[PDB]
Amino acid sequence: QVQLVQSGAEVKRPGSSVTVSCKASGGSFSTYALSWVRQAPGRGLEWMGGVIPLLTITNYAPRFQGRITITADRSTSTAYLELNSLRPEDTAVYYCAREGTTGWGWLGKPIGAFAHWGQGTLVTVSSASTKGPSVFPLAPSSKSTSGGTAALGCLVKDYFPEPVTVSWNSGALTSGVHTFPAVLQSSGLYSLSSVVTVPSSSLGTQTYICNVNHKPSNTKVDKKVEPKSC
Amino acid sequence: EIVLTQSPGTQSLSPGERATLSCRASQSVGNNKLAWYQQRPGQAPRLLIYGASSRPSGVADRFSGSGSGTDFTLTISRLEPEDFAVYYCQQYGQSLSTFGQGTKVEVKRTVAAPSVFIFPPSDEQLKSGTASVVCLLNNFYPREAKVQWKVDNALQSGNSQESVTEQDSKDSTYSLSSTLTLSKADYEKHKVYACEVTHQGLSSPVTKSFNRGE
Repeated sequence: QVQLVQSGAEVKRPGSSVTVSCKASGGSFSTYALSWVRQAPGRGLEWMGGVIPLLTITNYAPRFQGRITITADRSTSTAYLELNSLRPEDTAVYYCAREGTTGWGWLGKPIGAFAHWGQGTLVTVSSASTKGPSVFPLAPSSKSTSGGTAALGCLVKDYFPEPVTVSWNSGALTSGVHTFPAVLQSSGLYSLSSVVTVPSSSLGTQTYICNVNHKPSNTKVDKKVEPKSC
Repeated sequence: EIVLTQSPGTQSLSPGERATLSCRASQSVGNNKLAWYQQRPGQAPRLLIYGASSRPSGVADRFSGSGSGTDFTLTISRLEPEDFAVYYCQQYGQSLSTFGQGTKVEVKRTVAAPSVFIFPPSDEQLKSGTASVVCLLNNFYPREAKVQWKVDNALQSGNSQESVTEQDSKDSTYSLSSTLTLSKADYEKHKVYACEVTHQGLSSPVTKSFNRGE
């Protein structure tokens, strides 16, 4: 089986250039078309270009024509995507895809369609600096319906870049947990909310701690959420 | 440049039903080189159908493709729970390849009203000069919901951002979070903070509010 392994996430500033690699393992490298597809957050798929390594023939999409460079290195069975003059709208997950085949080796028969995909590579382009989030408590209402259901959570604010993972009580609390997708604020910093609904009867006895993890900034924050002492 | 248009944007069906997705091409797709892809959240796209009708090994038999020229169709004979995702069509008959804008297949369930909650900014955050007010719309269907912020009974606009969760795998509902952001200065300039929620499961708009400092 064909395996495509891409390079790790990248954080770049506007005007710079990034190079994403796609190392192929399994099957045949030289005779099959290797394409690059990107996907902006919450958006659709977008074909950027492709290459057949052995033919050294590259085809680019008109939108990227001039700032994009796709190469295939038969010596390492590795394809490369180079995207220059980066702008904030170049922020996306960049996928490497290879056409599928019926059979093995060079005398394999190509189907054209992308049957093999890499894990993807997040490229974030911004003027912002890497920053861990501030974690503020979304305290349970003092007007919580006695006997019914209460909502609480943590506000994971002002971090860069994506992603952030949030858990509750070190993974012990999973029912009723909603970690929302992050929004990109006008300040260039990301922000998301993680909430959980619990019985109102538990509010004064049970401890609720949200576990916020921001690997890009090596930040790990544990915030305790309790009712406010009004 | 061949433009693919998928339809509908969202397809709301119950499990076990037959889903039919449409891909319309602006011009004829040479040699029927049309492909269908499935993509789940946090995962790379997966090839379902190639050559308009051919299906790779390992792909379920309920997926079938048909059509030619400019009208193609992806057919899921019976919708399994794992089939509810996003589907893309792709033409690769030219050197210049393009995708469709995609079609989301969501689970259709009974209409559910959103449980609304409002959160004042914490004292810790105010200590940093900014104020974020969070309105939570919990577990509702359908996805379409409207959130309006009211500061001293004045409709706000351009100072709030919202995000929606993926459809829940258990109850098939959605959840929305609206965040109103102000400076501590502009936050202390007013007293009443309210979030007004309009939905379909609601006969009348629901308003959750608080007064600053109470």
